[PDB]
Amino acid sequence: VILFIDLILKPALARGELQCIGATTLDEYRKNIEKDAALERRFQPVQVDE
Amino acid sequence: NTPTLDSLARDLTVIAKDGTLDPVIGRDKEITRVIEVLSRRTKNNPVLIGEPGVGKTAIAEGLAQAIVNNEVPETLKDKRVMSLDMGTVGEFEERLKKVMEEIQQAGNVILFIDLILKPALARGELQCIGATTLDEYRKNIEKDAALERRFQPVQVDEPSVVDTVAILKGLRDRYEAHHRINISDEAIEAAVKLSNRYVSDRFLPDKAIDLIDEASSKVRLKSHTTPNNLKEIEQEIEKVKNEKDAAVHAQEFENAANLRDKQTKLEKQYEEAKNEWKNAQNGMSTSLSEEDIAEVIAGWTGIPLTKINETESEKLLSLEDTLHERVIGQKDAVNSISKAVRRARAGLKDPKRPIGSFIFLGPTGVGKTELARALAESMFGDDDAMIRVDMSEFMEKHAVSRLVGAPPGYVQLTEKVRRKPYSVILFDEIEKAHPDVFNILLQVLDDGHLTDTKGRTVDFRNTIIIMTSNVGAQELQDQRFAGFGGSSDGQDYETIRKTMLKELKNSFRPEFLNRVDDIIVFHKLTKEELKEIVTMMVNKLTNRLSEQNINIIVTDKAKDKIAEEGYDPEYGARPLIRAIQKTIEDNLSELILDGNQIEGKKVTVDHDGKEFKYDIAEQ
Amino acid sequence: ETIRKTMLKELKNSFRPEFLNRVDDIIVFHKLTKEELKEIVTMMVNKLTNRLSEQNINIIVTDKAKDK
Repeated sequence: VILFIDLILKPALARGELQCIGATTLDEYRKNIEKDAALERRFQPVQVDE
Repeated sequence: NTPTLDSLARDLTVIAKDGTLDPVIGRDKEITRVIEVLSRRTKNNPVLIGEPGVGKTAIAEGLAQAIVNNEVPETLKDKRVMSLDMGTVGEFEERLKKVMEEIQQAGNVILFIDLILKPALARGELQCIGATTLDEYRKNIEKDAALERRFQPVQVDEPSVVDTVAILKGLRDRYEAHHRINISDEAIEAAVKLSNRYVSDRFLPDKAIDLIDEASSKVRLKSHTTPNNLKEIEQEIEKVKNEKDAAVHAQEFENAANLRDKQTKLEKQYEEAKNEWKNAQNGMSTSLSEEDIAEVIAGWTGIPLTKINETESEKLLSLEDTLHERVIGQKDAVNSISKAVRRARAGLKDPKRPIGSFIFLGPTGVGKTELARALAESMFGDDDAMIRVDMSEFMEKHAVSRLVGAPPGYVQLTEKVRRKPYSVILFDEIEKAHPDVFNILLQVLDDGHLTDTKGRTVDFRNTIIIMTSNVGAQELQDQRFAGFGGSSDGQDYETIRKTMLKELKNSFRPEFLNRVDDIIVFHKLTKEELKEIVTMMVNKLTNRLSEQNINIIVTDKAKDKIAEEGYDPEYGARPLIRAIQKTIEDNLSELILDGNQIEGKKVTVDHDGKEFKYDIAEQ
Repeated sequence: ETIRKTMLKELKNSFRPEFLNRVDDIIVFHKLTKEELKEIVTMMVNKLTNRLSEQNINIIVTDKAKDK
């Protein structure tokens, strides 16, 4: 099952067990994800444009 | 087992023991530094000082690794490194009250923060490792006497490029076994060189591990596709299955036997083709060459793949030929700088001193600006990678804190140069700048680096420093009109250099000019020199009109006619630019605007003496 | 072009000369004369007639009044 979310669940990705495909905006990705070292090496940003 | 601290922080020894993360490679020179400070009686709280991105997080990870590997000394033996997370956080101080009590009672937990607790440091019962930046270290930590005598500053700088090579070799096994790509040894040193050459906003080594991941996957995904052998038969399997469904529900079992036999037969051939295809793929090795490394970085900055693939071997040898493409005339200035620059790049002089250090003297608008732009394109391949700072706005003393950095407490050149280390710095009207500015400029020529108010040290070893001074142009233009029927262009370049050198030091400091390798003086533009400039503009339009496929040819008679109209030695090539636009571009635009009258043809412009005649003919 | 060069150096005297290099062309406005204002008055008369499209009122002003 491929997890899909649109940013508790921080340990779910620390162990590399779940495969979540986020859909959060760039503003939120730099708000509570980039500042956290735990979530920095877990989410790979994908640049999608028009 | 400090239950309170286990719920408000993250343990490092748990991750190190499990081994689920990549161990730190190359930071062996910093693990001993941390334990050395911790063994001190006083000031045993080292602080990781550096810009965020150099890899200060890996310092704590490596320290916990020594416990598992039995490398820590007896004093630090059987200890767990704990890092407090600031994302989880009066009521705020309630949680940390019990956390700090357990640290002292246990005696084996090493605190690690990223900055109530100041009195705790004075007791010396807690061994905390701060991670504040350099800018905040001299603002909030230095101002406090208690914290100054309890925290030991430790500098964490960017590792060398050669050191990064060993870092990538450590992770070779994890990459080859994952992408199934045989990584070549030569690609390790080439990838790190290219990553540092172009990208400078992330430092090392974070830009060396992710660069190979995409390059190796580029050839892995390419080699994992069907080579027009299995897709054709794969569709045949699906279509036959659709026929069978019509042989049952339509009560027509006569064709059911034929479809059943054909479907099974196609399965055998499809499986055989798939099996034999992967056997050859396993035998061959899809190695990752250095070519794929440059492809990934090509799209990040927009630099063409051809420029990146250059080995920088014969570019310096033919530098004079390259610079003459965009600069016409004054060949002496081209050869003077070509021989000077090749000495610094090889390593014949001090590497810290700037590669380029020259002074430009001559009339304005004669082509000095054009020559400066040639250095950026010929060396770095980017025309806009040239930071030009003018001294027109730096005449007053209040502008000294502008090009070096705003003082702390408020809201230029030092910041821009960091993002583009490989850029040409050009100065305009250096003779009309405040004297205090020259103090900072001299430090670049001798030391080679500058530090802003935040403490960050930028590098100027990859910059070319050229100061174009308009002084002494009056003497240069007087020699041209000194003799009737001739000029000073026939005079040797050394004679002009010595005569203008005295005037250069008349208004400038004597010792300042000693650091300049060669003095470059421009010449004047004659009749024949301006004629070739007109040819450059015409060919520029033809190349720019490659999409419209227009062949533009101008007769030599028209070139002379337009050259004399805009002939003005006082300015130079500036008047010629206006003349070309109001003569060639005015009529060229009308033809295109008239439903593309000229397209895939040849257009010739000839001057008959009074006007310009336009001829339309096929190509 | 003759007046352009005299004022071009003045423009870069206070601003950065490099800033004017990026600019393609420089436009300098002239000063209105006596007869140039007369045609401007004719322009405004047609504007009033266009305003009264529903009323369809035709507005005609002699050049004697325009110059006066």
